[PDB]
Amino acid sequence: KVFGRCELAAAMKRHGLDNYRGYSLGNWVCAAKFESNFNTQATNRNTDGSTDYGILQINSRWWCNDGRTPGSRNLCNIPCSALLSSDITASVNCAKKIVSDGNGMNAWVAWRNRCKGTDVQAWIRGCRL
Repeated sequence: KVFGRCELAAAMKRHGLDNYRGYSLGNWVCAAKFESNFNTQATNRNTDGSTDYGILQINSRWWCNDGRTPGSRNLCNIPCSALLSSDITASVNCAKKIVSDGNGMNAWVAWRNRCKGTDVQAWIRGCRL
């Protein structure tokens, strides 16, 4: 599923991401935009042989099981395919875990490089939230 911007903002806000670990909703929308282009089905291979999955490009190195990342963990206790669903519940639950485990949203390289230090609440401007 490719979300609209406000459509994703509203879903993220319902699952409790607005201000989660102090990151305003616009941060999460911005991250999704640049990580996945709002596409739940996005996948991208990494140099170490892991893959990033879903709307927030969650890594098989640590967070989910994809069956081809030998030696990896599955800290969200899910198949990586669960992160590609039209229902973002699993991605959101796993992202909460990720953002809590030390480096905050710097875990998302596109957020660091394209959202951090920008006017991120522009990403929710116009939305009826």
